[PDB]
Parts: sequence; C-alpha cells; structure tokens
Amino acid sequence: ATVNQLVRKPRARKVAKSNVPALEACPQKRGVCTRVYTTTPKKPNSALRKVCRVRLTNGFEVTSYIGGEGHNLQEHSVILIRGGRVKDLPGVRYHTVRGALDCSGVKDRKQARSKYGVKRP
Amino acid sequence: SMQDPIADMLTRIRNGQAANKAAVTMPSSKLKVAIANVLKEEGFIEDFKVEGDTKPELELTLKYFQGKAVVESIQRVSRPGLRIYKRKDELPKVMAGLGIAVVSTSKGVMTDRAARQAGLGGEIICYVA
Amino acid sequence: KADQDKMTQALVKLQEEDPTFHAHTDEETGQVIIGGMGELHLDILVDRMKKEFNVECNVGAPMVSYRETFKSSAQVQGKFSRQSGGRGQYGDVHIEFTPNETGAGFEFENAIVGGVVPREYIPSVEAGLKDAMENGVLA
RNA sequence: GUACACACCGCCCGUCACACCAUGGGAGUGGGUUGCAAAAGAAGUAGGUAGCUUAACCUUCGGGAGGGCGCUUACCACUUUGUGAUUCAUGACUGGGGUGAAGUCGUAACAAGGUAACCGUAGGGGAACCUGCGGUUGGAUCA
RNA sequence: GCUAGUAGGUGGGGUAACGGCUCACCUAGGCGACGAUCCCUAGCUGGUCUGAGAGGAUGACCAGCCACACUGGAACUGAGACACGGUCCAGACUCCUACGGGAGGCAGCAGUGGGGAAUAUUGCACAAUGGGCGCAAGCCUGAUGCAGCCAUGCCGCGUGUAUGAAGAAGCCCUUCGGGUUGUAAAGUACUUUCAGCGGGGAGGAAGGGAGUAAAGUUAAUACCUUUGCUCAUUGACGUUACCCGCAGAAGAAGCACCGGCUAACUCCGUGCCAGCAGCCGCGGUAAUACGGAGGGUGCAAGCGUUAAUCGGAAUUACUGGGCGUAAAGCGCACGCAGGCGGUUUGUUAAGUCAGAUGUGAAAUCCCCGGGCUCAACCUGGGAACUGCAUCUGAUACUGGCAAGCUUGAGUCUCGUAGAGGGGGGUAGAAUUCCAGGUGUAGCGGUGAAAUGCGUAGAGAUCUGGAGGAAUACCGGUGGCGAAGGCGGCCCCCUGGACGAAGACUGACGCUCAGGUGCGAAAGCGUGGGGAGCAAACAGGAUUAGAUACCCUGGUAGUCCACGCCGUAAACGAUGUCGACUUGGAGGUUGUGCGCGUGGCUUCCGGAGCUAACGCGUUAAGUCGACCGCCUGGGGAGUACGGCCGCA
RNA sequence: AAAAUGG
Ligand SMILES: [K+]
Ligand SMILES: [K+]
Ligand SMILES: [K+]
Ligand SMILES: [K+]
Ligand SMILES: [K+]
Ligand SMILES: [K+]
Ligand SMILES: [K+]
Ligand SMILES: [K+]
Ligand SMILES: [K+]
Ligand SMILES: [K+]
Ligand SMILES: [K+]
Ligand SMILES: [K+]
Ligand SMILES: [K+]
Ligand SMILES: [K+]
Ligand SMILES: [K+]
Ligand SMILES: [K+]
Ligand SMILES: [Mg+2]
Ligand SMILES: [Mg+2]
Ligand SMILES: [Mg+2]
Ligand SMILES: [Mg+2]
Ligand SMILES: [Mg+2]
Ligand SMILES: [Mg+2]
Ligand SMILES: [Mg+2]
Ligand SMILES: [Mg+2]
Ligand SMILES: [Mg+2]
Ligand SMILES: [Mg+2]
Ligand SMILES: [Mg+2]
Ligand SMILES: [Mg+2]
Ligand SMILES: [Mg+2]
Ligand SMILES: [Mg+2]
Ligand SMILES: [Mg+2]
Ligand SMILES: [Mg+2]
Ligand SMILES: [Mg+2]
Ligand SMILES: [Mg+2]
Ligand SMILES: [Mg+2]
Ligand SMILES: [Mg+2]
Ligand SMILES: [Mg+2]
Ligand SMILES: [Mg+2]
Ligand SMILES: [Mg+2]
Ligand SMILES: [Mg+2]
Ligand SMILES: [Mg+2]
Ligand SMILES: [Mg+2]
Ligand SMILES: [Mg+2]
Ligand SMILES: [Mg+2]
Ligand SMILES: [Mg+2]
Ligand SMILES: [Mg+2]
Ligand SMILES: [Mg+2]
Ligand SMILES: [Mg+2]
Ligand SMILES: [Mg+2]
Ligand SMILES: [Mg+2]
Ligand SMILES: [Mg+2]
Ligand SMILES: [Mg+2]
Ligand SMILES: [Mg+2]
Repeated sequence: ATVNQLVRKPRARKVAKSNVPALEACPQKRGVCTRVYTTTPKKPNSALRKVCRVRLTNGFEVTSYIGGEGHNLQEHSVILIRGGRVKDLPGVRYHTVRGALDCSGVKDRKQARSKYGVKRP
Repeated sequence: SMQDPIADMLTRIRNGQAANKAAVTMPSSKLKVAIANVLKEEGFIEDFKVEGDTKPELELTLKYFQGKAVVESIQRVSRPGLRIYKRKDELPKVMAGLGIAVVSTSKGVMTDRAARQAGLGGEIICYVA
Repeated sequence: KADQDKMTQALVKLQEEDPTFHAHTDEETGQVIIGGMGELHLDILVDRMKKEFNVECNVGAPMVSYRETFKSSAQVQGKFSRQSGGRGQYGDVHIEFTPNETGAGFEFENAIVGGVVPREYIPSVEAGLKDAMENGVLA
C-alpha cells in the first residue's frame, strides 16, 4: 500500500476474541451444576468423558469438563470453573477446579496433586 | 510521466553497471551534475562530461574494478512521493561508513561525512555503496 | 420454570434452615422429591417457598420406577439385510428369549454353532440386545 | 491428464430422515435510551406593586426617604400527554447454515470421469443437476 | 448533512473581566468528506508494561489537572463555593412521632451487610513533618507518623559445614553377574547466622519553657524585640536498629515436570476402558504420553494453574508485506477534488537546515556517585524530556512569485492503411413456405430403432412466386477499436491511429476517491417481424429409473425501433503513465537512400526475476508517479440496513 | 450401444 493511501485509510488491526467469554476476564467464576452427565469424544477418540452444565453467577450457562478420575458432583452443586477447552469434546471450553467449593479432590492421587486439589499424603 | 529525474539517473547507472556499459548518457541538470561530482570524488564513477547548450546531455563514465561494477548498490532515498530530511546528528551511515550518502545541505550537495563535519543536515538524496 | 431455578435456591436455603428437610431429584423419574419428618413440616416449607422465596409450587406423589420382563419363552429370528449396491449391511441372528430368574437380570448365552456368526460380531449382537433391553420393550 | 497415495474396490456432490448448535424472518410482546410538540411550575433569583408593616437617616415633628412582608410576573426542577427514532429481550411458525452415525435416493465433479469443465443469464426438474444463448481454457485426443 | 441566539453587526443591559453572556433590532449567516451531526465507548496527564526499535497495550499505587459527593434543581454567605461532615425546594429510601410534625446521607478513617474468583484493624500517637486558630502558651488534625492482618510482589538470608565406603541396610531395576539411590545415611569432627533466652543501646529532637546578659527601643537600667548564655525538659513506634552473651544441628522444603516442541526414563498396573491433552496426538495386552513406584530434570518458601497485556507475528509490513496461477488489478474509459510534476535565471525564505533564547513540574527511566552490613530501598548531581514558541542566520533541494527555454504535451500543412462507429440502398447463394408440371412407393432418422411424413401422390426433379436471416470463397498467430466488440458490395455522415518534412504554442503534464459515460449474452417494457435455429413443452428411444444425453416436432427468444438492466473465466485471471536494460526469426502498415528508418503485432530466448511454472525491451527485469485491492478455510459476497431497478 | 456403487 502507498503512503498516500495509508494517510487516507490507516493500517487496520484485528479485534481478537476470547476463547473463554463466560469468564469475562476473570481467573475463575463460580456457578451451580444444572446437569452432570457423560458424553462421547469426537473421532478418533473413544470414551465417556464427564461433563457438567453450569449456570454461572454472571448468568451464562456453559459446559465444563470434570477432570480427574471420580467426582462427587451432582445437580445443584456449587463449583468453581476455570479456562481450558477440551479438544475432543465439542463445546467444552472450561474446566472445573478440583478441590474447591463443593468439588472434591481426586482420591488416591500422589502426583500432580495441586492440579487435582489433593492434600500432601 | 517523467516526474523523478534523479531516480532515473540512478537507474541508468545501475542498469548500465549491470549491463557492463562503459558509459551512461542522460539529459543533464545542475542537480545531476552536482551528484556526479560527488560520485566522482568518492571514486564510484571515472569521469563526467556535460555537452550541448540548448539541450545539454550528461555522460558518466562508469568504472569496473576486477570485472565487477564499483557501484554495488545505488538507491534513491528522498523522492517526490516522500521527501526525507535529516538533522546533522541524524545523518545516515551507509554500509557502516564504507558507503556514502549524497545529502543536499544549505551549502550545496555533499556526502554525509562532509555534512557531519560542517555540522549541517539536509535532504538525503541517495545511498551509494 | 423461572421459579424452578428459584425453587432450587429455595430448597437449598430450606435445607440450611431445617436439617430434616431433604431435597433430592430422582434421576430415573426426573422429579425432585422433598423429604420431611412430617406432613406439617413439608407443608410449612412449601408455604415458605410460596411467600419468603416467592416460588409457586404444587406438591405431588413421587413417580415410581417400573421395569419389564418377558412372562413367556419364545425362540425368535432377527434379520437385517440392506444391500442395494456397493458396501451393504447384512445381519441375521436367531435368538431364544426365556424368562430369567427374578433378579438375575440378563443372562445372554452364545449358542452359535458352526461359527455362523463370526466371533468378532458376537459381542456386538449381545451389546445391541443390552441397549435394546434398556429401552422399553413393552411400555 | 488427474481433485487418486492401503493409490479407481480411489476420491467425491446434493435432496431426504433423525439429533444438536448458532443465526435470519415473523401476528406480535416486554424493557432501556432518546427526538419532536405541548402541559406543568416547588424553591430560589430578578422585575412590578392590591394591601400590610417599619431601630439607626430626614423632618414643617404630622410625616418623608428607604426597607420588610404579602401579592404578582419571568425563568425553571419534579411531574404529565401525544407521536416518532433507536436499542435490547422474547414470540406460534418459518428460511438457510454448521456439526453428528457404516440411514435413504441417486452418481454431479476429479481420467476425454464416460454428454470436456467452468463463468454470466434464462427456463425446467426429488436431488446432485439438465437444456438454451454468449464467453473462457483453468480440456483430452491426433496415430 | 447540521444549526434561528443560530453566524455576524448595532445599541442597551450584565460580569472581576472579554464575549450572544443576555435582550431588542438588523443582516443571513455559521459548521461539515481536513468527518460536521449523530451513535457507542471513556476521567486526562507525567508515567506503567511489552518491544532491538518503531510500535502495541495501559493510566493501580505516587504527583499534576478535571469532575462528583443519596438523586434532580437553586441560590445564600464569603477573597474564594453554586459548598463531602452548610442552606432551601422536590424525589426515593431509613428512622422518630403524642399523627399535628420531625430527622438523616461513609465516593473522610475503621467497621457491617450485600455483591464477587478476590482485596486488611471499629489500633496507637500528634514524638516528627504539614495545616487551622491564637501574641504566645496551647488547642484541634482517621492529614501525617507509626503499629495490625495478608507470601500480594520484590529483595536479602537460613534450614547446617568438613570428614565419611560400610560403597551398610533398605528401595527400584537387572541380562541375577550386577547396577542405582549414594558419601547419600549412619559414624566422626565442627559452626551456630536466624529463631529462642538474657543483657546493653543509638538516632529520629528541631524546639519550646524557665531564668541571665548585652544591645536595640523608650522619658525610663520600663515593657517589648534580637542575639548570645545558663538550667530542667519533650519519642507513638518501642521489648527500636544495632551490639553482646548463653544452650543446642538443634527449631526450619516444597512444587511442577521427564513422547516431540522441552532439560529430565525405566518398571508395574490398565487395556480406545479408565484417563491425558497448549499443539501434534496418546490409550484396543510388552503405554518413556493414562495411574502408581524407582530414578532424574527444573525451580525454591515457593511451585503450578487460570485470567490478562505485549512479544515471538515481516500475521495491517512507517521502520518492514503482497495482488499472472496461492487471498488480492475496478469490465473499460473520461474526469473534478486530491497527490505528483521537464529544463534555465532571478527573487522570497514556507518547508528544510544551523545556532541561540524561553519553556517542556517533581518523581520515574538513564549515567556518575553517596547512604542503609548487602540487596531491595533512599538520596546528590548530571543526562534526557526527542516537542513547542521566538529571534538571528544558510539557501542546495522542495514550495511561492516573476521572466524564460524546448526536450513532455499540443496545433497546422501532406499522405497511408484499416470488419472503427451511425444512417440509407443493393447483390448472389441457401433454407423454408406457396402454386403448378413430371413421376411412383417409399421418405426421414439412428449405435440400432421408433415417433414422424407418404397412394388425400410423398421423397426426388423442374418452373414461378413470397418472406426472413446471415454474408461461402477472399480469410490470415491479418486488421481496426478504451473496453465490450467489428466481416458481401455501394453511397452519405463521422471518430481515432501512423509516417515524411517544416512551422507554430510554450510544461499547457501524469494519475485520479467521489462523479459521469460506455459496457457480450441472457433477461425486461412498448410497438413491429419471424425464414432458419431453439430454452420451455410433446412424443419416440435409451435405461433399474432417464424429469437427460440421441431422434421427430416445437414456443419464448434469437431480428428491427425506442427504453431498461449493468452483469460474464467482461481473462493476458497481468491498473495507468514515463525512463532504462543482450539477441534471433517472422507478420502487417508508412517512409528515406540492396542498405536504412518509424508504428503495430507473433514466436523464441539472454541477463535478471520467480515457490516453481514461467516472464523476459509488448517484463513478471531495473526504477519513479498516482490509483484500485488483499490479510486462514467454511459460514458468505450471504443476512440486515441503504441506494438503484418495472422485474 | 450400454457401462451404478464400494464406512
Ligand atoms: K484414539
Ligand atoms: K430458527
Ligand atoms: K421483534
Ligand atoms: K456434467
Ligand atoms: K448454463
Ligand atoms: K449562544
Ligand atoms: K453585542
Ligand atoms: K501513552
Ligand atoms: K450530581
Ligand atoms: K473571609
Ligand atoms: K503534630
Ligand atoms: K510498506
Ligand atoms: K485533478
Ligand atoms: K528555492
Ligand atoms: K417459433
Ligand atoms: K485506479
Ligand atoms: Mg428473532
Ligand atoms: Mg413560584
Ligand atoms: Mg459423472
Ligand atoms: Mg461429464
Ligand atoms: Mg473436465
Ligand atoms: Mg431439460
Ligand atoms: Mg465511566
Ligand atoms: Mg517487534
Ligand atoms: Mg458575594
Ligand atoms: Mg464543607
Ligand atoms: Mg460523610
Ligand atoms: Mg471506608
Ligand atoms: Mg459472597
Ligand atoms: Mg475532635
Ligand atoms: Mg529431551
Ligand atoms: Mg504396560
Ligand atoms: Mg497467555
Ligand atoms: Mg507487529
Ligand atoms: Mg504475504
Ligand atoms: Mg482458484
Ligand atoms: Mg486468485
Ligand atoms: Mg483489466
Ligand atoms: Mg484516465
Ligand atoms: Mg523558515
Ligand atoms: Mg521531569
Ligand atoms: Mg524555485
Ligand atoms: Mg474513415
Ligand atoms: Mg488494437
Ligand atoms: Mg440480447
Ligand atoms: Mg423484446
Ligand atoms: Mg428443430
Ligand atoms: Mg431437440
Ligand atoms: Mg464481477
Ligand atoms: Mg472479450
Ligand atoms: Mg478480474
Ligand atoms: Mg520467452
Ligand atoms: Mg447480494
């Protein structure tokens, strides 16, 4: 582009949208579980990945992934969610924070305990 | 149409050097002759000669060293579309001083070194390496 | 359903207010069941919802989760053939259904003889039955 | 030549069926903001003066000057009415889009893909498309 | 598009003051594509973060400025307010009431509830600095000085140090030989920061209050004032820093990670399950990728994760990118604003350049230092603040002004070639139809058929007539045109190009957003025309079906006039103008004297360029001027809105 | 002449 054209119309940047809109520029957001269920991953993966529909305090209802093996989350459970999408799960853009609020830490976990809210054995 | 005669001169030199031409002739002008003097004094061209009166023509004798053109790169800096003026402290250094920058000062056209010695800034006409 | 979300919150608060109050949504029926130590207890709670929580509600009898079982035994055939060009879909299985011991649930028997159904397809047959059994065969 | 590379038993298009998601339209419905045209007139300030009243000054000793109060006018907040604009939410139903899963119907393109393909336009047809007119080569063939 | 106190003027009034500030009158102005008006968002700055920089992002703490103080509004007092802890009115809330009426405003400090992922004590002292009042003493000060809580960050230090083979047990692994943990631990010899206990101990303190003295002042050795002199006296922090002594390694390490990216690998368990995951992917029975263990790697009172900004991203490219085929040249042209502009002299000094002067708060950043045991932290000086204004200079270049010149551009004189355009006329061939003659059973069509046509005489052949459309051959990588396009011959009207030799004008130019014109085919409107061809439609075939391809028919349309539409793979998928840079073989059209010299065009190819293919003096090489356009694939050139259209 | 298809 020529300088004269750039004077008339300057170089234009990009908006860049967030992959975690429901968080609304917050590290975590509290919400209540509206439905805890399992879902199948997209090809080429096969499993029954655990997810939960959650209505956030901000008023957004989103799906969150329940990481770790085993959870005590039922409908009407208050959980803290953080950013983090799941590749093979379509529409899950958030993760539940284990070991916070009503969410419990993973049992029999000896490695990466802080990531699953487990206290030092 | 023809709008930048200086860039044309620089092109003729460049295209001549690439075509291994002994000399390059062009329509003459006071500014062209001034730059030709600076090139000659800095040892980028062999000699220049202005001939004619009604329509003077400037012939520049190009110099090739070991079968290689002395002028490895000649580029216009300030141009009609975008004029470039520099203060004495901002004068450019071509090829870390190994090249020259033809600058038009209030005391005439000269190299960047000469202008920096005279404590004069001006319009950066071209870079000649 | 606007008050349903409020009802959730109301039940939460009610549970905090009274330990004996127990709120639990039966998964099978999909209906929330309110437990109390007395009729009057539950009545007061519901009245509280209507007023304090401003949640209009109407009590009802908890739905019952029923199941089905074949009362008779009969040998049957299931044939599925869908070939009209290129790769098709053929599958025939002769399965005998008999009333199992009450509480024994499903007792599938692979009595395939002559390897008519290849071993690889056998688990699928069983799995397909299981899924179909989970779905209602009567009601 | 090629859009094929477990390599034509390749690749691959659209309708239809089902599920899900975002979104457009939709008799309308509920909010936010706002334009215009009016109405309204608390308090305050300024202007005028039915009446009422008055420490300091003047005085012929009666009054006078001036002031205050009240009243009145102007300006103006709340508030009110009508009619528009804009924005957001929601709406029976409906349009197309995307994502599913070894569904159904064909086989349109890629080889000359078996009628070369494609572009614009028009008409027709369950669907991919087909046909006319003009255009392009980003088609093979030639012994 | 916007605006009636609106723009200006005049007079009057008003303010501390200028002013439509206000009013009356007069004039009709003012603003805006250099973005007005309107909509959305937002306190601004010194600075902060990131970045090599240019930029990008940001404006917490600190400092300056502005705005607000329950909401809406108004004034009073005063030097200053339209006033956080003033007044009045209205409103919503809370509270009191004898029901008549009252009262109040934490966006001062602390604190409470609520909201939230999440942010502290209803502390102490005016000892110091600063402020209000006072003669002063003093008093007031949630300013401020300090203390509390919090790993929130930053910085410094510690959790021991040497020795120690027994290469112990024990763990893991192993080819069962052994290896690794690992000198690691025991064992031995030391040190004790810090914590703890004890005991010393600064500095922040200046002043103020008593006297006492001299001087000044005065009538006065009065009083007062000033400066010395002397004596008691003022620390919230506070159990201060710091120093010293005592006992004893005692009291003090965790977090993440090891498939690649990425420094760090095995065993076991599980078996497309459970699970993992930033990306690529991993898991279906020999998982360094899941989970556990052993071992290692990295960091450390932290370590991870999430959110967020910049960077990497030359991925909006000013620095610093592209557009033949990857995304991207408007279908073509004219042209206003705008951008840019040959050559010469003089003039001016706008830009530009130089120097000077004022300013650009302090802090911060940077450099050189100083001070806390060091560091973080604090501080002196300097630098920088890249800017702006003004003055004095320089004048090359750019600009302005003036005069020129001819080389760009243009005019004229003459000739040439051309399917360039518009209008009118005409010729020959062929098809179809109509009438008649001759003649007799087929014709036509296909891969093969059939529909169809024919004894009501077809087809074939001959003669006459009617009508429409298109112009064989010439004919060509030929020509003409801005593009779209343009083809018999003749005339009429008309545009452009090129060449030769002179003259004339004197930069009169180039590009061009918006605007305007032209713009294949199809299509649309009105009125004509209609031979042939042919969407649609019909029948016959083909086929599993055949809404096709093939056959027999056939309407709109194709044609003309006028109007509309405004699009095509409108393509060289290559914007326009100018200059420059090896060659060869051709075509077409001028011109000079076989050899020159112009215009246009085709193929091939060198350097160079290109991702490659290719392009290659007709550039996609080398440069300059201006414009258009692109920023992953879908969604989508679609929706919505606007404009245009009869549709 | 006809000559479809193949998670
Ligand atoms: K997998
Ligand atoms: K819909
Ligand atoms: K609506
Ligand atoms: K086709
Ligand atoms: K078509
Ligand atoms: K005004
Ligand atoms: K006036
Ligand atoms: K800034
Ligand atoms: K306010
Ligand atoms: K005062
Ligand atoms: K004080
Ligand atoms: K650039
Ligand atoms: K112009
Ligand atoms: K000049
Ligand atoms: K017809
Ligand atoms: K252009
Ligand atoms: Mg809607
Ligand atoms: Mg009033
Ligand atoms: Mg096909
Ligand atoms: Mg085809
Ligand atoms: Mg093709
Ligand atoms: Mg058709
Ligand atoms: Mg704001
Ligand atoms: Mg950078
Ligand atoms: Mg006053
Ligand atoms: Mg006050
Ligand atoms: Mg207050
Ligand atoms: Mg507070
Ligand atoms: Mg809360
Ligand atoms: Mg007090
Ligand atoms: Mg490695
Ligand atoms: Mg294993
Ligand atoms: Mg990040
Ligand atoms: Mg960048
Ligand atoms: Mg690029
Ligand atoms: Mg393409
Ligand atoms: Mg392209
Ligand atoms: Mg073009
Ligand atoms: Mg033009
Ligand atoms: Mg100047
Ligand atoms: Mg400063
Ligand atoms: Mg000049
Ligand atoms: Mg002519
Ligand atoms: Mg031409
Ligand atoms: Mg047409
Ligand atoms: Mg017509
Ligand atoms: Mg026909
Ligand atoms: Mg036909
Ligand atoms: Mg187009
Ligand atoms: Mg064309
Ligand atoms: Mg194009
Ligand atoms: Mg070539
Ligand atoms: Mg459209």
